[PDB]
Amino acid sequence: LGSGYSLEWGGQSREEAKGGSQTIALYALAAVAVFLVLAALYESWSIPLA
Amino acid sequence: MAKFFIDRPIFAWVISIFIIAAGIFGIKSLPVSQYPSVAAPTITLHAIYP
Amino acid sequence: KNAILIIEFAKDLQAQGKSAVEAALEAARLRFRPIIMTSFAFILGVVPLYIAGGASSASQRAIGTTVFWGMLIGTLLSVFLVPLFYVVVRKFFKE
Amino acid sequence: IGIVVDDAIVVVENVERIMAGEGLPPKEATKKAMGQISGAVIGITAVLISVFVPLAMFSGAAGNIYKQFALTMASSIAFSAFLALTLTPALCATMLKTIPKGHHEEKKGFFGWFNKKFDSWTHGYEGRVAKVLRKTFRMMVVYIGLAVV
Ligand SMILES: CCCCCCCCCCCCCCCCCCCC(=O)O[C@H](COC(=O)CCCCCCCCCCCCCC)COP(=O)(O)OCCN
Repeated sequence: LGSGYSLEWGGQSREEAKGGSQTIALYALAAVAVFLVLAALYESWSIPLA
Repeated sequence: MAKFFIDRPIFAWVISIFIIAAGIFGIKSLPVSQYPSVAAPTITLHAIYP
Repeated sequence: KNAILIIEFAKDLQAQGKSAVEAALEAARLRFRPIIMTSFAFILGVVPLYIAGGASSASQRAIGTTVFWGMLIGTLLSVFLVPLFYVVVRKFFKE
Repeated sequence: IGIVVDDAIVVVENVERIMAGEGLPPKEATKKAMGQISGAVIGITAVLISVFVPLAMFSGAAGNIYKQFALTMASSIAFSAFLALTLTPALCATMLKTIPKGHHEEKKGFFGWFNKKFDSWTHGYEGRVAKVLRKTFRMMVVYIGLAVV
């Protein structure tokens, strides 16, 4: 449609365009933290992988 | 304190990595500016009496 | 910091059969080098500000001048005067 | 930047001096160094932080600027001291290889010149200091004049 006609979202639609998802991003942090803690407890970089 | 860590390099490395991560996260959420906020608040009242 | 680095060592060293003058001389002799290292590291680090230029350089130069010259002169005078301070203070305020 | 390396420099220099002048394996040379200089670090840190503590206790634009400077300075210094106590010994005992007998010696070029010059400077400084201590009255008036000026 020509100029002079725009679009806006409402309700649930607002946050979808305001951003997607970031669950995978945080799931990685929880793994690095656990790896670091286990490495400190074991005193070795190789065991925490098990 | 110094004798405890002389035998546990990995635990010290873990603490250092935690500090580095915290610093990066803090940097990621800091506003930038020229000078700190130094101006005091002011309120103005407007009246008309033709 | 520079003064304490010598004062504390001299105090620890005199507590064992060392006179005031002997302790002061030994402390100065042993602590000379680290004092110079730590002072000149700071001086060389702050040199970049001393010769600043471009955008927002006035404040950089203003801080650099004072910090640079104060540190240099203070270190040069302290390395020679601190032992005298220790000896005089110990001699007057006995114990 | 130039202040956070003071404690690490002190520790490393002490351990290096012990190793060079006593021929000691690094792991226990580090423990001896930590025993000798475990109090200088705390003294230096306390002295540094006690001066920046009062900067953050004023009001106004000047007070805001003082706080912004002082809090950053103090936090960085405290973290540097903690790191020097914690991590420096571990690396100095594990990641630092043994010093070959006389490895630091026999330097040629710039380094040997610098070593000779620094030895001469140290000798002259000790000779001057040993003298300035037999005149404890004139030097006090000199100091008073310097302070007045
Ligand atoms: C054998 C041994 C015998 C021991 C001796 C016997 C006992 C004697 C004890 C004497 C104690 C000293 C009495 C001084 C009275 C206090 C003076 C006013 C203090 C004050 O207003 O607060 C200060 C205002 O600084 C500010 O930030 C606001 C700006 C105003 C500052 C200008 C005031 C001049 C300060 C000059 C030094 C005064 C003494 C300071 C200690 C900040 O300090 P604070 O209220 O937060 O208290 C620290 C709590 N942790």
